[PDB]
Amino acid sequence: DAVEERVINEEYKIWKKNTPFLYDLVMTHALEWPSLTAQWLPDVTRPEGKDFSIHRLVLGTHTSDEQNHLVIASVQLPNDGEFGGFGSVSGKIEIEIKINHEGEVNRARYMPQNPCIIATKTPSSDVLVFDYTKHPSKPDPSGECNPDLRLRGHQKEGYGLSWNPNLSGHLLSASDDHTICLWDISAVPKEGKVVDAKTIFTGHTAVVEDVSWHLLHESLFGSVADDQKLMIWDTRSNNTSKPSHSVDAHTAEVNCLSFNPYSEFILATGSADKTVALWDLRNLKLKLHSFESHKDEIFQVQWSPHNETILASSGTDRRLNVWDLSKIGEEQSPEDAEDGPPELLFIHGGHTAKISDFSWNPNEPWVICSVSEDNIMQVWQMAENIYND
Amino acid sequence: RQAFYLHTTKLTRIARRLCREILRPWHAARHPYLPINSAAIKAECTARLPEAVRKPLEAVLRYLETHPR
Repeated sequence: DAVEERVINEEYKIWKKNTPFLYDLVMTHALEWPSLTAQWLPDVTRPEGKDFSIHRLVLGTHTSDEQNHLVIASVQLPNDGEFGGFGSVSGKIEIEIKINHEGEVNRARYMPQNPCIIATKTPSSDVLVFDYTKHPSKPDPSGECNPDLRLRGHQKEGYGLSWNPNLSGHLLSASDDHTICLWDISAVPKEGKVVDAKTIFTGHTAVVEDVSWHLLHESLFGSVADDQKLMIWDTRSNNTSKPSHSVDAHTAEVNCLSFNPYSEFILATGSADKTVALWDLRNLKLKLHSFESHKDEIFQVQWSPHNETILASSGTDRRLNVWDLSKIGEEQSPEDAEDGPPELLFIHGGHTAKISDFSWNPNEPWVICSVSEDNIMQVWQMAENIYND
Repeated sequence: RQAFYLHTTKLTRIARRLCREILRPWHAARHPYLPINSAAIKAECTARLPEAVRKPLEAVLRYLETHPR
């Protein structure tokens, strides 16, 4: 409604004026179409003589009446007596590559063993794989399908899509029938362009939302679904109708999970129940912690690639929260208690609409890129006096 | 909505530390939509211009498993 829009606009203006005191870096950019996915690629190029480096993002498009694109964008990031710091963004964020894509890009993830290969998740149960070096960087226009109706004929598809970082070409996805597909694209034939699943895991009784490989154990993966369950699977097991472990993770749909990159035992899940949960694989009958502060459903949760005790969460609400595990238990004044628990390190208020995805920059600490339904992409870094204190 | 860039100045960075008691970063960090008292900060910074180790994950897990929910 118009009244809520005005409130949101007022709150954005306040945030924007506050930015120098809350952030060290904020870069914003309006995409032509909203992206439902965001992931930093690992490469950074450092052009000689310049006081910035170049970083790149995989994005996509959500449009229904126009030709969708898998997108690669470049971002210029600064190298390390007046207040503020505002400047122009012109030319700091540019689109390098557009690749025609049939459906909307629900999720896009690069293959860790060769980051030129991007897998994408469509609203159908197929997953597309693209090598962006094998396409032109600017496509010709596309011939759009104009169905006078589209009769939908499948339950939801969750966005779950994870490459195994220890087995090259092994790819998990959340299918549209409560199961999980596994493909192996290493040594696919030369002639064969289509590839069938090596395995189907059945177990969940509702829409599977997310899947993720374990980062160390090559045969372990986790999954979460609308059945309120977290499930740990082992590819070595002969029984693909039952997982190794099954947890009642939450009191509503579980939309996401993420393994902690400094500990083989720790992971986090995020739910429609408005909480993030902390789990230890050595004792999954006990939930270690619950991060409550979010006003709405959690859809994404991601651990800091640089700090073992840091994670961030996002979802339906326009805010993205950053949590510091090391502050769990700390004393607070009663006033600060009202603001939330001490483990809530930072609330990012820059977006004015639902946050679809976000990604921690793997190369510059504390840099995040977040994308929202309003078309906005923000690349930002909170003030060092908040994260060093 | 207008696009922008912010690379916070060295002076603002030191002002944030100097005027810790006015800014209250711990509080501000959880209140994006409250106006920060920048005037007060700028004043006290210009006036006072003539002058962190983290717990291991292991330790946080030890704390948690000894303070159950």
